[PDB]
Amino acid sequence: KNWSALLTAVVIILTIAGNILVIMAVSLEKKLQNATNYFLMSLAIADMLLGFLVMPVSMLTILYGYRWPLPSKLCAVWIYLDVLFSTAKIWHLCAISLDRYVAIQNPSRTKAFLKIIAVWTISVGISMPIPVFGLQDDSKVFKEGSCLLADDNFVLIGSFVSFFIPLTIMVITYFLTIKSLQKEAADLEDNWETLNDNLKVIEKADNAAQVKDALTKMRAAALDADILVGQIDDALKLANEGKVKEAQAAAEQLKTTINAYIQKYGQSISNEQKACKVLGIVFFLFVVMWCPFFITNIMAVICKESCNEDVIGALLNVFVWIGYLNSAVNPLVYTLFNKTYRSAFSRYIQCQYKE
Ligand SMILES: CC(C)CCC[C@@H](C)[C@H]1CC[C@H]2[C@@H]3CC=C4C[C@@H](O)CC[C@]4(C)[C@H]3CC[C@]12C
Ligand SMILES: CC(C)CCC[C@@H](C)[C@H]1CC[C@H]2[C@@H]3CC=C4C[C@@H](O)CC[C@]4(C)[C@H]3CC[C@]12C
Ligand SMILES: CN(C)C(=O)N[C@H]1CC[C@H](CCN2CCN(c3cccc(Cl)c3Cl)CC2)CC1
Ligand SMILES: [Mg+2]
Repeated sequence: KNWSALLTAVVIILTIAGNILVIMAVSLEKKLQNATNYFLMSLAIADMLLGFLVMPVSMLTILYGYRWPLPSKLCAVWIYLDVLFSTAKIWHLCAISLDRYVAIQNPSRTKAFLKIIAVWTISVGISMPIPVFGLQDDSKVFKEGSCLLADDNFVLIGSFVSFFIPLTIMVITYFLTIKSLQKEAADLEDNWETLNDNLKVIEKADNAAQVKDALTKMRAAALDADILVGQIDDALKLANEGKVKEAQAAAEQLKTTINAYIQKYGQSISNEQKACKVLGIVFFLFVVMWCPFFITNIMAVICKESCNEDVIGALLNVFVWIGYLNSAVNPLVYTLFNKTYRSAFSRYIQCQYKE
């Protein structure tokens, strides 16, 4: 008689339906066809595959008191799917953080589907000791007729190698991305005063000194931020001949090109900080929900002697569902914090699929 299967059946269908909707939204709606959204589909494939393959077998074992109810050579395989799909999500979340960072030092699907194939192959490579050695020796994958990783080298080596190369690189490249977008906003409303200051200088002017210097100083300050470089140069010639009343009126026709360009760049940055913050929640929820399973699984190995493994085991059976639930919640994040995903999901529920 088990309570727990009534709970766990919820988490599986949330996982399956939501991650299908994310897969559906990137496949269909054109305003999601960018490289960072191509990763989020691949992530959702992993979360949906976790929900189809790994999670109902976990529920099944809950209904046999953890005494493993299937063929023995499926235990080593099930473990490989359970580790792969998670190792897939951590190298996904690392890649997005890293790819958006290299995007800031810069001015395609084949961009993305090489990088996704690069990440999946580093997951398939890293998880591959499990069935190659587990299918040889049933005592890497079974303890006491319960299917679970029973090799501590695979846990210790896998956890740090598979989760601390990527987490480190993800938490550095997330932090540096925040600092790159803070310097860009700082550097742009620096150029605001420099251009704006100099406008008030050219409108006050007496002579061709105050106009030619203050368009020289406008031009280099324009060069830090395309088309307005010519429009300063189209007005830099008027002051050089001495046409001062003409260059002053040409500059209030620069004021409109300036206000138009600054706001567009400024909207783009405020977008990309809202977008950096959405991932940061996808990133934050992943660690925090796996955090109790992770720490306890490592302490299983560290205090084999000094601790009640019945209690340690009774928590791992509980803590692994906290991290399963993480599959369910990536889609909810998008629903409340993207207009684009919410509008799309709200039309797939109305069975209406034409952009
Ligand atoms: C371990 C194996 C047997 C599990 C099964 C993996 C299956 C479900 C995976 C692997 C390859 C995946 C497909 C690869 C690429 C695409 C194209 C994309 O535009 C829509 C989804 C779609 C069609 C994927 C759907 C899910 C998929 C079919
Ligand atoms: C009763 C006698 C034999 C002693 C048993 C001590 C056991 C039950 C103790 C010692 C080590 C402990 C674990 C150490 C680390 C963590 C991770 C953290 O998120 C809190 C829970 C958890 C998982 C603890 C639960 C209780 C624990 C398993
Ligand atoms: C950022 N942080 C800290 C992390 O990502 N931590 C990680 C914690 C471990 C997660 C691995 C996923 N599997 C491992 C194997 N598990 C298992 C399988 C069969 C039987 C039994 Cl009993 C068990 Cl317990 C279930 C979960 C990935 C994330
Ligand atoms: Mg000033």
